Amino acid sequence: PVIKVRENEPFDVALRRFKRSCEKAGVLAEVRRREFYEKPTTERKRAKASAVKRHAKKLARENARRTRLY
Amino acid sequence: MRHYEIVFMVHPDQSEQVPGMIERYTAAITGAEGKIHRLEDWGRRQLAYPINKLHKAHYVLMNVEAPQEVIDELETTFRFNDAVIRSMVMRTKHAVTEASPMVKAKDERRERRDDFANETADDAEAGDSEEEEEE
Amino acid sequence: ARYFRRRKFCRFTAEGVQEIDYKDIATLKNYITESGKIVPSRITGTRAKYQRQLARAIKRARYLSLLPYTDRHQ
Amino acid sequence: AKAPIRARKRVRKQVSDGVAHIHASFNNTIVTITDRQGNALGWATAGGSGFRGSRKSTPFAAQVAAERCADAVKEYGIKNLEVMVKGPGPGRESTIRALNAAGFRITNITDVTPIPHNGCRPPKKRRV
Repeated sequence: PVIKVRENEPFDVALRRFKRSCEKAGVLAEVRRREFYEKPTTERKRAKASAVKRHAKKLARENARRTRLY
Repeated sequence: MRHYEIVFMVHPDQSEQVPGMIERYTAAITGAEGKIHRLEDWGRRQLAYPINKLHKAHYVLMNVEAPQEVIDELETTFRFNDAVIRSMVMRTKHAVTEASPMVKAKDERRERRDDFANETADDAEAGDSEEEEEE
Repeated sequence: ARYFRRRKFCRFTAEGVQEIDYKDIATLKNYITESGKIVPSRITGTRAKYQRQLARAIKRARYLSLLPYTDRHQ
Repeated sequence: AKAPIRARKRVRKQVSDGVAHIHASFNNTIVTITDRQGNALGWATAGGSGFRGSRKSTPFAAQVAAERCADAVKEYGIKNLEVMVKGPGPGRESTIRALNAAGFRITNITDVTPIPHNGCRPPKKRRV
């Protein structure tokens, strides 16, 4: 998943980030493991859950200021 | 009756087969009191991946109404046509039979996106330059 | 003044383009990268219906070789 | 010291230009030079460099596998290369760098890595 689309002016290092959009996730990610049929619906779909801790972290920066520790 | 938007694509060199087949399929529809509400041929287009070989196909939008009993037989028919490489038919829900979403993409094809070659001349007699027996 | 109703850039900041149509090639390509593939739904802030119906339409379209299915088809 | 040897003149297929294929797995890398019309002009490996263990699946053992095959094909009379990449394994860039150190322009790094439409079930590995 270095991705076929060529970075402007050719160089030895592939610009892997700007190319990739939805590759590996689910298909070539659960490597050397038993593939399940309905398991992904609860195992993998953790985007909302992982978003909360990041909202909390960005809240507390302002709250260290309001308590005055900084 | 209920409306089914069948789109199919055809192998360039095999296009010569379709002008005899298409007029029996239209007689089978109207023979069931359904209707041909457009029948748009789009010309030749590049496939992303080949299907039964060649990177090119010629795309034809029939725009049927036919009863529910008949479309299950016609859909099986259009998929197992050899001249046809693959086919898809969409639902009655949120369907247009007027005002085509591909009207511009069609015209663009004839003007600009064919080969303009002998292998796409073969398409144009099965294309908008269509010939069929009268019902 | 009243009843202007959906000029531009109003109801939603991002326009919904198609639902379930695939016969226009251009409507699908509205959410398709230069890699030739769908962008995830979290990043764009698309509304779930237009996306849920596009999940069928995009797979349908790919199977008719209106799209590459696979990186080998780029 | 030097001997009075005849002149060398030999031909093999003189292809001047090629494609390379890189198959990256989880335990090894396999690195292979071919003609552009599709015929093997040599190969090397990272397992045949004898690193073994985890060290066998690293960008550096993969690089030196690429420099081993790329040396051998001068005798085939190849002079330019292009490369095909196929896998998620290590040597993403390091394999490329070793063909580029073989003196080739490597402008086309075409990922062709096959994404099956969800293929065949991989091995369970450990029983927990």
